[PDB]
Amino acid sequence: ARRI
Amino acid sequence: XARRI
Amino acid sequence: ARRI
Amino acid sequence: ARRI
Amino acid sequence: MAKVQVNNVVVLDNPSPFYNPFQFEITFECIEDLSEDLEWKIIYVGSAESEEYDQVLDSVLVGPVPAGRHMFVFQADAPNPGLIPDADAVGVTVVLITCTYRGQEFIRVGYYVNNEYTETELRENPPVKPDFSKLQRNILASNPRVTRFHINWE
Amino acid sequence: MAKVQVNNVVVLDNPSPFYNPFQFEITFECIEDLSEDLEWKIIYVGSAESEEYDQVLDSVLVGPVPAGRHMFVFQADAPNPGLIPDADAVGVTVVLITCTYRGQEFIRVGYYVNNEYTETELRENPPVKPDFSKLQRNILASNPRVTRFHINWE
Amino acid sequence: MAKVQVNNVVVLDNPSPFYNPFQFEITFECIEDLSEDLEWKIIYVGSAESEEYDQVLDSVLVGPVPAGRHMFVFQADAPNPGLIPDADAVGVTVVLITCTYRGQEFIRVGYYVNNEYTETELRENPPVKPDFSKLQRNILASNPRVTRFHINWE
Amino acid sequence: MAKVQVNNVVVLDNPSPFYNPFQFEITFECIEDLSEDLEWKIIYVGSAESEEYDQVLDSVLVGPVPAGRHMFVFQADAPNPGLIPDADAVGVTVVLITCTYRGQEFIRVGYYVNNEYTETELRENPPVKPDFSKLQRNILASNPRVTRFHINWE
Amino acid sequence: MAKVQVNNVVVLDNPSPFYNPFQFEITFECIEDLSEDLEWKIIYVGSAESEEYDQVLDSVLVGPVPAGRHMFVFQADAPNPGLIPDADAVGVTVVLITCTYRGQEFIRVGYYVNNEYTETELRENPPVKPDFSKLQRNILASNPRVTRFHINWE
Amino acid sequence: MAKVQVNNVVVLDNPSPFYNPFQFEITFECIEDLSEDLEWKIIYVGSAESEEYDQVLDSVLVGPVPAGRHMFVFQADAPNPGLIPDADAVGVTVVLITCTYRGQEFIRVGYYVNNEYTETELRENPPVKPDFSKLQRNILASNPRVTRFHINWE
Amino acid sequence: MAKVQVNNVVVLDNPSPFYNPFQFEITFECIEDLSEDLEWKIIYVGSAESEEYDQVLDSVLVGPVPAGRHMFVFQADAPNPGLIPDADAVGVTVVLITCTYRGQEFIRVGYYVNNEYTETELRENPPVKPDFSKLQRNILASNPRVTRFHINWE
Amino acid sequence: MAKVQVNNVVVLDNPSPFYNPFQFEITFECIEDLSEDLEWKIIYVGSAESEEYDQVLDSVLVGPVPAGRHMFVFQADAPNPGLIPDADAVGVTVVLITCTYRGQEFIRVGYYVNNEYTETELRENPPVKPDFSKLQRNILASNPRVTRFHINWE
Repeated sequence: ARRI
Repeated sequence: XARRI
Repeated sequence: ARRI
Repeated sequence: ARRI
Repeated sequence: MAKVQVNNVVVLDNPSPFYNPFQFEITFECIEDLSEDLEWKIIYVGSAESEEYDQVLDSVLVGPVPAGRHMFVFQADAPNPGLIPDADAVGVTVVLITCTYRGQEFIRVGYYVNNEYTETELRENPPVKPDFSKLQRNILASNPRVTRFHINWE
Repeated sequence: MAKVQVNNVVVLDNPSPFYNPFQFEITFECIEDLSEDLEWKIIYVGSAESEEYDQVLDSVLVGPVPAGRHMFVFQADAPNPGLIPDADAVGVTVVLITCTYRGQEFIRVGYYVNNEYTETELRENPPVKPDFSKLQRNILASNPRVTRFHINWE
Repeated sequence: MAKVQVNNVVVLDNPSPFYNPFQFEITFECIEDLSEDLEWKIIYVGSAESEEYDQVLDSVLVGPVPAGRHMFVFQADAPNPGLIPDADAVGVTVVLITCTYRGQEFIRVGYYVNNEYTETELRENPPVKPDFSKLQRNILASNPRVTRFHINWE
Repeated sequence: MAKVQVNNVVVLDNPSPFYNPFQFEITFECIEDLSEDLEWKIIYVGSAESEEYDQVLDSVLVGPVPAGRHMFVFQADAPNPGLIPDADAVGVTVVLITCTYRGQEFIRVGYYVNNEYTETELRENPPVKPDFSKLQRNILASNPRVTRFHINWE
Repeated sequence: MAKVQVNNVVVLDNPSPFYNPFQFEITFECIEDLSEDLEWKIIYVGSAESEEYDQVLDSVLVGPVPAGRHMFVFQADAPNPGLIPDADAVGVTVVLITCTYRGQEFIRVGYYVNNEYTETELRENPPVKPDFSKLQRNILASNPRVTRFHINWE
Repeated sequence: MAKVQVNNVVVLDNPSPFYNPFQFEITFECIEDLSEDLEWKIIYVGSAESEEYDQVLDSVLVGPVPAGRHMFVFQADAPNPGLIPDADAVGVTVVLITCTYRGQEFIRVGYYVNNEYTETELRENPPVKPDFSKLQRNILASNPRVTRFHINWE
Repeated sequence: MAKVQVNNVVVLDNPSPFYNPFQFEITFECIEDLSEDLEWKIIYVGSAESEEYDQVLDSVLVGPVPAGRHMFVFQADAPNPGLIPDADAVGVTVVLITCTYRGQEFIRVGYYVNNEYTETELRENPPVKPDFSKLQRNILASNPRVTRFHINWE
Repeated sequence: MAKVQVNNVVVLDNPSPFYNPFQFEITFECIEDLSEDLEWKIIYVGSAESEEYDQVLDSVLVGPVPAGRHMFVFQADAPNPGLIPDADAVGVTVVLITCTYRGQEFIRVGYYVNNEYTETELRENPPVKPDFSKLQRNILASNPRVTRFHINWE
């Protein structure tokens, strides 16, 4: 999962 | 604590 | 002494 | 305002 | 790619006195043999105002699950009236049924539950403090709300 | 009670060619500090008839979250046409935004997505095999369906 | 020491079909002759959730008012079901009778109104869309809530 | 549809001698710019027996009101003991804060007020005629009763 | 690193008879929650010649302070004329408002205060002994002197 | 004095692939209502050696601006690699966020941006021609450089 | 791209008495012939507290500009002490030299300016009111701050 | 009336190298015998911008104090340059001498301190990083600021  | 049927 |  |  | 499918939920003993336990005839299917257990829960939304008055009436573990169709009756005692705010006692509330696999909820069946007095005298002149022994619980069974969730089935 | 509240979701770049990534400007607010993650997801319903053709276009982790109002643009690549059944390619489908806290989805914002041809020739005589390079995705942004779930907040 | 005092409000034709007009026999006293008019209103709280669904069923001007006791029947047509949210149609709502002098409301008589189906087939299994032609409006006349306001009586 | 929302009321200088003015720090929100003024009032219920002994301690006009959150201290002189019936002087009474928009009161914040002697001699043997200069007013601030009214915000 | 900031001080009821109590509406901001108290004081400089004739008109405790903006009216009785030297009674003097945190004064708002007779007879021919019942106090509110002090905020 | 103050800038989606758009959550305050517009810009320094390679990634007009606190997410597409000289592609460069009022830049928030390979093979033996599809952009968000400029606000 | 580059700025007659005019020898290169004029300005930041005490000491127009290197001594009279707040008179302030093309400022050269007394008894016992005739202005010429702006050059 | 009065403070060894300890000869009177101790402090305001860079150079307990005149030299080591922000190193800062009784500060003597280079070369062209070994501390002893506070003296 990508992290903003 | 979720009993078992 | 007084409290608001 | 002034011109050199 | 889900291993469990809930085919039907039948609301038994309905309508009934408020204090009667909840009874649901759950029918489900299992695509393949399950290594873990299925955790069922019946939650009662006591107060619409707040989620802290939600009561997990019971939690049942069903396992091991072989592949095939299964059926069971989930029984859970009625909610504690001591935790139901007076304003939310008479009228429409919600009861939920949730199945979980490996700690992840994959299905949630919600039902509107209408609690009402049965006597004409109480229906016209209700008491200031709700009389739970005179309140009839009517789960609106013909209209459930089913919600499925994407979980890791491995 | 609920620690996170989603205030607004704005659909950006709409309508757009099918292949354009999805863009949603999300505004949410936090009641208290979260020294824990929130997991946002975009889920495309490739085929309405089956759950196996649902595509998680992207999964984003947002955390730790300090108390207060926060705003961000959740962008996710277009769904893989290779996984979209021909019968479900042209017409109305669904796109979802779902936030998870502690393994529990607490909110789900759904939008109907109408993918239609723009050229008169294809609109009157559509091909048997869908041409994704000629389709226009118009997310029906003026009518989202917001669903909240009673979870366990700590 | 206000110029107008409301002595009694009698709820006429009750209970009745939802569509029957409201009838209230309003009796009031007047200390001295009134220079302006008394503006009476019947307001129906269609949605408890919001004030935007309140319907002013009728607005009547009573004037000039000589000193003494007066009596009249305030009649107003039933609320428009087209403006009543489905969720707030069946069950308890509120009807208000308000008097205003020189643009200032000085009294407000509220009544709980219970809208219910009369057959126990719909009582147990109500329709998703409320049937207003099968509903009975029962104003709980034995328990009004009277509220007086401090206004400028010149 | 309401344009004004009262967020908080803080009771200041409490408890205090009976003769000290009332002080309330009011915080309120405004959805739009307000065309008309907000009229705030502090009313003291001098006698439970009759609404004729209610004293409007002060009436303040707040306007024009721009959209946004506002804060102010509503101060009003202590009630006239000359209008307080002896039987209702020592013990519990009520103080109200009311806001009105366009001649219609939309909110009313009520507080129980306990007037008691502080000296042991007077607490054991109170005088036949109440001594207001020896009374201590204690507003029971931890338990306000907020009542909202459905008004025409046009 | 200062936890408290005084935003504004508004001089209320000004000018007024000498004997009227002082009224100051104080607005202040608090960076973080204070588990301790702020101690506000109103001091009247009775004699410029000596600091022994300064009168602490009142001392108020405000606490605990939650983080945010707060507002209150500091009211204190007029100074004792018995302690004001005759020479320093009529004319300009100083009134101070001071806040203290953990025994350390961090702010001091000073105002020049002009006490003058209002009657023409008294303005032309003032009495040898000052008549405080005929003196008008005018706090020169448009020009306060704010002084901040470096203190230990932990 | 200055009508606009930038309170906070939060660097979102960081680090990220080079090709991901820039996302900054910007909070700013407005002292009074603004007659004109505020023009926000994101500029990427493509070459430290030459100003001609600076790329304005996006320019947004925000207006009219009412007095108060505002928040938005300023998003801009990644710089065009076709305009980035090879020598300046891998390593530390600068991205700027500027705001202009009436054609005058009053604030500039600069961040060092470190573009590096993530794979061990490329980190040890980088290609002569930079591979933008394998570069990770890491904005050094913990250390912005804020520069304010004296502009004519009226 | 940037049709004008400033090569050097030399601070002439420095340090000097406060009242001496500012003298800067500016060298600049012009890439192409300029269709419009370059507007040079010398601005004095009189008060660090507010931008309203900034004084434009002089504004010169130089044009038309042929391509090539040019040099000119920009001289501007000392700032008006009448507009310099006493607190900001002795100590470090800022002087700016700004060039503008077609109404857009493209370069700003800032210098710290240290105004100090030269006499020992003044340096140890400075006057309450600054004596500008005894102050020495020292521009810290060895450390200018150059800021370039992106402007539209056709 | 206050039990302690500070008569005089004499600044010893002044001017001196930055690194020399502070020396103050304090003369004070005692009206009555003191039950507790007098806590003397020397604080150096390292940064005018913030109170977090204030350094308590020394804290001394003086007690028991008999009635009468007393004299002592309060000495405290120079401030740590490692805690002095570069921008606030050269120029005018403040040193404070503050006496306390029972945790309440009753007096504060402030002095402007001018830290300057002694060599003309450094005075005209100071280094970007301050050289504390070439700085001279000059306490402006001819102009102290004395502030008295009203404290509780039992």
